[PDB]
Amino acid sequence: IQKTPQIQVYSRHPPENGKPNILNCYVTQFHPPHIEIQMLKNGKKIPKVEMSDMSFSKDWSFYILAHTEFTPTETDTYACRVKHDSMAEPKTVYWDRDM
Amino acid sequence: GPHSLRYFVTAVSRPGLGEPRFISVGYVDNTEFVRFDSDAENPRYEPRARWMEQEGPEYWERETQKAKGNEQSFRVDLRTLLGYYNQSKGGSHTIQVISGCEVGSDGRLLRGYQQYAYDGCDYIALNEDLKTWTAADMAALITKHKWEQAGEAERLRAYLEGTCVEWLRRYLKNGNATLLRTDSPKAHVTHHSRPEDKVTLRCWALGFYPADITLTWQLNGEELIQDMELVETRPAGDGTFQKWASVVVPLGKEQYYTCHVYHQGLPEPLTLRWEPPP
Amino acid sequence: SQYYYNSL
Repeated sequence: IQKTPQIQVYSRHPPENGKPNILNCYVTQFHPPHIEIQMLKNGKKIPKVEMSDMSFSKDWSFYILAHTEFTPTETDTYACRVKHDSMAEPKTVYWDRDM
Repeated sequence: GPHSLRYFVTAVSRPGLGEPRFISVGYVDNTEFVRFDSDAENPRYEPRARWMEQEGPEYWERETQKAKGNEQSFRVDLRTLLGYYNQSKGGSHTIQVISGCEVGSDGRLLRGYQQYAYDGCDYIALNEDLKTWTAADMAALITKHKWEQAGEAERLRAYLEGTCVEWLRRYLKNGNATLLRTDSPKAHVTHHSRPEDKVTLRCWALGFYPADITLTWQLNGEELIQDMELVETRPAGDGTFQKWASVVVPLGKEQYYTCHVYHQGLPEPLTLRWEPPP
Repeated sequence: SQYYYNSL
């Protein structure tokens, strides 16, 4: 029996167009621990994405923080795509500036 | 107040991808302070807080020898469980353990625990009495019988009541001044359109430490404990946390609502409302 | 200080 990852995509600081920032992809509530996480800009894989070490919570499920440096603009689209055995296809979650 | 020392341990088999991965992470008052990972070129416990840098080489050696020893013993355990559950050698499986002590302000043990999981489900646990075991399934009954015969609960209890408590005292001495830090949340309200004559007010709490926080919206002095959306509290990535709670309100009535932010770092809860730009 | 774990 497997647990499906919950995902949040969000900036470290309130985003201001033109100002360097960090985009986070926080992935939780998954088991088994093997997982594949990509961050995407305008549909294309972002090359330098850093990954926290993986940890787990008292319910046994794993969690990890992926992050990358970015400078937001009015029109650039960002997403986090997650591949896990609990899901039949990879899940893509889009960054919403307001969330 | 209360303190704790816990180790979270993971062993994951990887048939056809090499030896099982073994990770052990220690926490003081829920903060990571040591880590061992078998996938490093030279596996060793490493400090994960600056105040651990004080411990001399004999400490790191002793700790690392326990980790390497259990890495190998957990490798065997994974094979042992394949037999208990009649599973094939081709799949990946996980053993997880949470161990440790919570101590009160008086230095007495409040709770000692030793909880195992196999493939993310409860396997075996030490009872609150620190003397008996709870086996979650048939397989865990085999381990239980091995342990009751070995007098394992007594060895473990000694660790939980003695070793663990004493080392927690030592770590806190070195770490208290760092561990004590709390960052109170900074809050602001944002305004977003909804269809028709409604708007979303979103109350943000940023920059806070201990993750624990409560956000509420009120109309008058009554809490809107329904129709309010929120997110799970999340790391900013710099050691601080974020959360928000939103409500849908009538256009023109934004000033009738107030957000309440409750945190341990706040002497009194924050009160705020939507304010249009200066 | 890590506990030295028993076997399953």
